[PDB]
Amino acid sequence: NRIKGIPKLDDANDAGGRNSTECTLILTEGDSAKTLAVSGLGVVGRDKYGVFPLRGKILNVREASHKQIMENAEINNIIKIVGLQYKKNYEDEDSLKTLRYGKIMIMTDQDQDGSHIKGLLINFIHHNWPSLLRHRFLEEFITPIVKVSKNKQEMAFYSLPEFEEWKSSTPNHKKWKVKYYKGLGTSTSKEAKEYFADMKRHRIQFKYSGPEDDAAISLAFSKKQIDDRKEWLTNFMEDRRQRKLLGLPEDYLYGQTTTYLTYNDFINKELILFSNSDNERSIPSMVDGLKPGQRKVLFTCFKRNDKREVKVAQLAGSVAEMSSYHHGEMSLMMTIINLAQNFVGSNNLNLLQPIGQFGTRLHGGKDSASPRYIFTMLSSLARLLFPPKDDHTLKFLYDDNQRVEPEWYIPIIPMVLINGAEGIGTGWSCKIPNFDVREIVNNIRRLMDGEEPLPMLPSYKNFKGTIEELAPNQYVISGEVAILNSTTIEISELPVRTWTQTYKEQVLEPMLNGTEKTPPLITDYREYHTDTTVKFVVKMTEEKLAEAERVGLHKVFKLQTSLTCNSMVLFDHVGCLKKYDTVLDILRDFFELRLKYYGLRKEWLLGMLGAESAKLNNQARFILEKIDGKIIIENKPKKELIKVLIQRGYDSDPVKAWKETFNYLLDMPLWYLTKEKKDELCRLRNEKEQELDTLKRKSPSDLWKEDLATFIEELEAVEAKEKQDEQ
Amino acid sequence: NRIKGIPKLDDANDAGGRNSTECTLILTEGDSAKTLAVSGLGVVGRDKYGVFPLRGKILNVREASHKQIMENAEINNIIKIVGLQYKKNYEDEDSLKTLRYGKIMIMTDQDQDGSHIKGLLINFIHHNWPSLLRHRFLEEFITPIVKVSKNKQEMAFYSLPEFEEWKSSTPNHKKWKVKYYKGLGTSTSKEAKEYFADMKRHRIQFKYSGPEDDAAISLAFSKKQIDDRKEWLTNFMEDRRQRKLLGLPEDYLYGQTTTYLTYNDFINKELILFSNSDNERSIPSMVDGLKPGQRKVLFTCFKRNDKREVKVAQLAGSVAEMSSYHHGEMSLMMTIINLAQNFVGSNNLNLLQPIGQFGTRLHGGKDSASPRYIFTMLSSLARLLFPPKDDHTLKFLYDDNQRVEPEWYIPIIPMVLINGAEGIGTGWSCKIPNFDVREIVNNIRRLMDGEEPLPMLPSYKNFKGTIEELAPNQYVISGEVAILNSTTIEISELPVRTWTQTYKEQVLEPMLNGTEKTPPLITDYREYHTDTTVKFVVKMTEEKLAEAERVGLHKVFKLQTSLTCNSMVLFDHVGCLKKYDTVLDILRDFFELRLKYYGLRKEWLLGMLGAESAKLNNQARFILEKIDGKIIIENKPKKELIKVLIQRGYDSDPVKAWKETFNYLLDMPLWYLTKEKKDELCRLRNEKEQELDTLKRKSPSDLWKEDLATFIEELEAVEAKEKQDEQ
DNA sequence: GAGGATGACGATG
DNA sequence: CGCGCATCGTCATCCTC
DNA sequence: GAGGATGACGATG
DNA sequence: CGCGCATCGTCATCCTC
Ligand SMILES: [Mg+2]
Ligand SMILES: [Mg+2]
Ligand SMILES: [Mg+2]
Ligand SMILES: [Mg+2]
Repeated sequence: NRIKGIPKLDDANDAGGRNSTECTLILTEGDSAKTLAVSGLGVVGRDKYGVFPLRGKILNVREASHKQIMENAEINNIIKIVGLQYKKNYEDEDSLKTLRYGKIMIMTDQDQDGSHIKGLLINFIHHNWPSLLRHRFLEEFITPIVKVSKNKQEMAFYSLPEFEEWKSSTPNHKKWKVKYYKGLGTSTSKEAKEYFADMKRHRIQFKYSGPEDDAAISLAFSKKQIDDRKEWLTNFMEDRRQRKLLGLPEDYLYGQTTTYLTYNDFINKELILFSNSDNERSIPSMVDGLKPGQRKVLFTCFKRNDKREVKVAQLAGSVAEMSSYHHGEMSLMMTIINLAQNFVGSNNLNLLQPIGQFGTRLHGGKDSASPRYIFTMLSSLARLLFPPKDDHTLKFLYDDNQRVEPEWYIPIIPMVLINGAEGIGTGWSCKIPNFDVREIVNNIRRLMDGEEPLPMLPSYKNFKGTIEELAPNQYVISGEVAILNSTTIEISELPVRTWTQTYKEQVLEPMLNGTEKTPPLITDYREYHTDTTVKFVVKMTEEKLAEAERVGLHKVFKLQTSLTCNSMVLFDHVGCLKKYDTVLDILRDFFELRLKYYGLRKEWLLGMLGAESAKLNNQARFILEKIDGKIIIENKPKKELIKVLIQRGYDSDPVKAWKETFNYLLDMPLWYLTKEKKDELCRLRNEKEQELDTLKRKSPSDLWKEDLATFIEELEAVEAKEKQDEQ
Repeated sequence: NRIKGIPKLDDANDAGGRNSTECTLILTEGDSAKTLAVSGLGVVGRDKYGVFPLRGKILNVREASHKQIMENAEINNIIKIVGLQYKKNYEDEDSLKTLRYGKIMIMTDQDQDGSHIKGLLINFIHHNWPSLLRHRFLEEFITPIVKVSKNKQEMAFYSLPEFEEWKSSTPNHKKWKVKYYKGLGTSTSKEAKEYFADMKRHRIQFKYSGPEDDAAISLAFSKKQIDDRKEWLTNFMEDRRQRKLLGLPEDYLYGQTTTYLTYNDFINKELILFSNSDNERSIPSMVDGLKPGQRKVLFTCFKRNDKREVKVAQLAGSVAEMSSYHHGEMSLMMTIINLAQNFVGSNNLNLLQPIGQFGTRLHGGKDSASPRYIFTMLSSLARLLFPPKDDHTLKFLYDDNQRVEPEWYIPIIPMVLINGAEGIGTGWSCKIPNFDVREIVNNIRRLMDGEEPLPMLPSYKNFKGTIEELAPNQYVISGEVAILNSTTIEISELPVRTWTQTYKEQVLEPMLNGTEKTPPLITDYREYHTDTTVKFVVKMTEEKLAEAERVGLHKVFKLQTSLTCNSMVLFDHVGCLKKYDTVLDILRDFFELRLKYYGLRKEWLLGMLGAESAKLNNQARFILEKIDGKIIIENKPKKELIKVLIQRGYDSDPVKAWKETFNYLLDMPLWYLTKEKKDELCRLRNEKEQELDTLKRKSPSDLWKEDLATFIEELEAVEAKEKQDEQ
């Protein structure tokens, strides 16, 4: 038996015929993986091993429409390759002997998405044929995530925690050469043959040992066990949190050569990791409202003062480098474009400037130009909102061995609620609308003043239509429509997230030329739009128009978008995921944290100015001794210098200690060691002490006011400029 | 009349009905362009202007199969939008009044490809309806290529030569801010509205003024007038060459606001530019065998010593930056992967190392992994082949204001013939096979020695089959096939450029399951390949096998690839395009140029060592005067120093002049100004003079020998290592 | 058989 | 994750007459 | 009417 | 130059019963 449908199958010469139950199918993610397996099969052979590449994220068959399952080419391909039959139940040897292959070995990069791909496969097979899992039908081939070699002494690590542990355990680091393998494409064909040489260390057969697996699998992919996953993940986050505090290491898989892994083990030990990571990359943080990647871009932009405009692609490059971002430059540029966008319904306050074409309301930012043709920059408001001073309090992460972005940035206003937040993870989702900046300021000012905050209603920059609140967390958005004549009507605005094109297609054209079931509603329509505004003109029949009116134009022309924010799930500064029942809830938490961090900033300010005036004190003494002739140790032997210093009592350069030593002293008279200079210097030290005095006068809740004032003045400027430009 | 097929058409509200002959269609390259036009149409209106985006390189309808013309969705879309009918001839007002639009305005980036897109359109309309061109049916909207602004004083330039001329003409440069617009996506919507404001400066209607245009157009796109283009372009290259020598400027279009342009003007002034550029980017240079982009990557790699491996994507980044490469990072990475490839039939000598998966013989380098997962580096042989010393003689280009790669690199062996060369341009093509490196060396050694070169036969690294020469420039390549049994046969090797997959599909599977017309030839086949080698095993009928043998296995199993190199068109060091009738021809030209450049290198060596020993001479005098007490001007007033120096006669630091001043003198005694140091120094100067003496002993044709010897030793090493690794 | 359609090859849209 | 369209010149086939 | 299919939204393969 | 597949959780419709 030979398959002749799909050319991408390098079937096992023996598979299909006799002994087929002893042939395995390597399923690989991507084509290159397939090729790597092939490079590997030069060792084990081509009779008992076939190779086939998976496209990407396999379908979730557990809860998918029969149509979707059928239309799905890949699943069909797999069935065709293995000789599976949905209807047939494989509980018997005859059923087994039917299959063209004996086992299926899945190989994916030692990356969490990989765990996800494995999962989806297991879910597939499980949903479609419970019995097979028991039979030891599925196998996993694993390749090291990291390699450390030194002097022809190679050490391979298949877990990041395992490697971290090796580093924690063993000294003399910085001696070994370390290289990361973030994708099967990274390891050479040699390395591949080598892998396949040590087969036992890379082969992990999946063992069904009890019913827990059936539950565990369903826990992972059943579309009715969301809450189960919410708990399942909250547990994870919690155990993790507790492990962190205690300073305990976390347990890792694949530590040594382990023969088999239970489906339950896989799910709860490996798959859950992915899920949490998905969450971490999908759902933003209440503090900055930014997802890691966005935060990496922003951090990057901050890292370079970069006053001149920069080519997006280039910036993306530098970001990939500086921000130690590992998920490619495409997503990154996309992220940058997202950050820079400022069309109606997108961002109320864009941090990055769109110097060129970054997509319009026509196509929902999709119509944007090539990253290599467009330029960006930080907007003036950007650093105002993220004070240059605050980042002394931010905890910066050193993952990948390199200093990168913090865990969150501390904005003077809650950014989450001004640019909203949209995310899809595992067991969780996020939807937060935009809110007017002024109102935010006001409520922060109001709350700071010592008064309860005013209720806030979703606001979208440059949006003309109206937003009503039918209920708590339930709103309805309506675009503007005017009745010109009994023969003509005018659509001035559309609801948010309604794109001119999408509308033209989905709503108008169908009304223009009615479908088999219903007749046309309109006779013709003209459109005089722009990139920034919309304007349809629809001609109808006086009757049909009358009926439309009687029913409601906003309802007829689907100019009313309703949305309920019952999902507002965000990350706590501690890193835990909380779901916010109100906007004000968030606003409160933010206010609190921000205030505190103003406190800390103050402390930091006290630190600097103190180290300064103190350095000026130790500087001050030397001049007095020399001027006052109470100490003449100039040019005296260097040891005598130190000795006298330690005995004189005065401390060493304060600033170095503060950041965490005789340089200030070392500095020679240099034709400036006059008393009068002391007269100049005294002003400098006294000025430090005084600045501090004014600083002490300022309360944490008071500097905030300044920050806000500055922001607003700039803001007003910006808006003016923009409005004029529009004109 | 309204179009309801394609949603991407933003038809002109008036177009289709009455006055339609006054509505124009903006055809834009890319979607973003469309969007930009839209941003622009907020000024001119939506009644008389429709917008539709072109996919890319429009079809050449002049010589295309009816099937291709029909199947072609875009052309059909255009016809559907405008209301054209192939059969109908539009010579009459009634024919005109039929069309949904009056005029068609094409807008593309002020880039040569743009000129190409315009061309293809004109060709389309011309081929399909000669009459229309006369009617002033087609219009072009043009946007500045570069903008220079300073103090709210904007100046826009629509030609690169025009800008260059502005720079040549007007002083105080480096005062103005300059920004390049390499794509319509670069200019904002504001800038768009502004463009459309000054309509007359951007609108250029195409004027048919005589029959020359009909010839000129056909000259551009007729698939039977290749030679005509060869001449047409040789003229260009020549006029250009003459203009260059004389130091005359070149004439540019769009200089000022010019109302209309003749099709002949367009073709011969604008389109030809593109064609030559296509040639320049398509066809390599005989000297290095590298195309610009490749040369930019290589130059980049050379620019950074870069001993540690670098992530392809990253390298690509740095290349885009340093090499001032403007055509994106995709093509660039692809280029890098190409350079680094080393599978059978690819590169005999890969300059870059494939640290990871860069594609195999399975899929012709196509199966390669993601640029972000793979790493590269310069191979050890790489700089040996491009001596670090030679690049002092190379002319480096400063285009885009930044120092970039040279025009060619000077290899110790002709690289063109070792890695071959493949290109497709306009009016020209290029095909050069690979040749064995040793043989190259030998023939260079042989030619250098003073003897005529041995004939050379195409050689492909690690290729096992055989290459025969049926005639001059005509070869046939045969893979290895052995007859195991009367029931089994073995395919050991395939011809070059025959990929395991492509073969499996195109040749074997059809033989396995015969088509409606013919029956199967084989009963079954097994495959035990690797990434580096191929091995099929085919089972047949004794009869069918016998017949196959009687006919010839190599012929039956299409294991014989024939190829004729009658096209070997390359760029001369002067930059002109020459077609080489033999390989040896090339080899000769190369040898000559290389030798000469060894000469020059020698001269450069004389320059350096001379400036050195001379600097040591002027250094030497000072010590003698001080030691000899014939000059005691130490610490003497600085002017007296200079005065005495100029009067003493001895020259200033030679090295600075050589590159194209009292620093060597300035350097203080510093506790080393002893005579004995003079004793040490004298050895240093004498050593310079002696090194030179040995250098003079060496002839240009003699150092080459050294270079070659070094290369070979490394080469042998490399090959050994590789072979062992393979083992 | 001859003659016209075809397709890979590579840097581009 | 995957896929396809196009130009432009050779050159070797494959297919229809 | 209700109930199950559907699809956008966004960072990923 | 263009296009599409998939996961994962809400949430508002659209469609079939
Ligand atoms: Mg991966
Ligand atoms: Mg372009
Ligand atoms: Mg062709
Ligand atoms: Mg769904």
